[PDB]
Amino acid sequence: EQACDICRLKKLKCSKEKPKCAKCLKNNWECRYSPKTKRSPLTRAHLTEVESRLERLEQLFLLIFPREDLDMILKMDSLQDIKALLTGL
Amino acid sequence: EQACDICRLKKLKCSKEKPKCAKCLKNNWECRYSPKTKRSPLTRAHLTEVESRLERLEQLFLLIFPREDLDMILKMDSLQDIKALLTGL
DNA sequence: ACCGGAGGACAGTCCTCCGG
DNA sequence: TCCGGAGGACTGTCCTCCGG
Ligand SMILES: [Zn+2]
Ligand SMILES: [Zn+2]
Ligand SMILES: [Zn+2]
Ligand SMILES: [Zn+2]
Repeated sequence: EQACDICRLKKLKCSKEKPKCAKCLKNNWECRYSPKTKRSPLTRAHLTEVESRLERLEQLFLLIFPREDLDMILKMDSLQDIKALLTGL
Repeated sequence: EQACDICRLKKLKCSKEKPKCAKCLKNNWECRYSPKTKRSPLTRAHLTEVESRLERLEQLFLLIFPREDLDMILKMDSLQDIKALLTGL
């Protein structure tokens, strides 16, 4: 089943043979089969672990700071910004 | 297709007839077909939105509580109590 | 009666690779 | 060449209701 890295990236049929394969072989490229990427399980128990801890950190957050701040953090991607937020106390 | 509240809790086969079904007519029972109860979507995109929020709060709380059992706190249910606690900031 | 879990239709993923 | 998105095997859900 697994297509080689390059065929994946390019989205063309892979011959998939061993070691290399038609277009990496032909075209002159180093053909690889990368490991599947580890992702979190998409189960319902796990979505619920995570929604319900996020909820409880939100509940605790609100005893400490205003709701308007909740909404800012819940969007920040930068670690300086998450820290500065906290520094304006 | 939908089974009745009761056949649902008792786990027996439901006749499904409306308004009152098999048993619920028999045992002269309060027969409800309660509406289809919502869950949040199990999709990858939504698992991931929620995991990004949780990470950001998780990070914000590493700085509020650099010292431990945040989990102790996360389990409490009382608002006064939690706030009595935190005022040991 | 009661309820753990089998059974199965279905929701939605997460791959490959076709074709504009 | 290139990538949107179709195709479709599959993972895991989430019902019902069997039979112990
Ligand atoms: Zn290939
Ligand atoms: Zn290759
Ligand atoms: Zn019924
Ligand atoms: Zn009924």
